[PDB]
Amino acid sequence: NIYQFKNMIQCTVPSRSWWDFADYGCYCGRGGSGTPVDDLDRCCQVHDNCYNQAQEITGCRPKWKTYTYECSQGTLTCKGRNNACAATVCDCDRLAAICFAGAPYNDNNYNIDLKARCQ
Ligand SMILES: [Ca+2]
Repeated sequence: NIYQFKNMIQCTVPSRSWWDFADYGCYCGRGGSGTPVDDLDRCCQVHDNCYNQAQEITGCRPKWKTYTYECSQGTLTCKGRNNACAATVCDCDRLAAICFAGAPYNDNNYNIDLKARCQ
């Protein structure tokens, strides 16, 4: 679920408030269209697409599904007790968190005008 995703981000990117990823480019947070603005935005586009795939699983709701994961000593892991839905969502989140940690963050791409620039 989103709370756990937030914690993953805190796990992998301690040097930034998670809010910094909540409104970035065309895909980071609200927004699911247009040409990705940069590498970080591409991370979010992949995450968006990943959730769309997971929602094809019967009764699978990515924003709300609680999964089993662990964040310790610099390592993010999705546990083996997850059902198909939980495993899929946990992996979408994990890969995105890892993606965020390696992508440059450009302040000029925060809170851009989605209606005008993401067509
Ligand atoms: Ca999005």
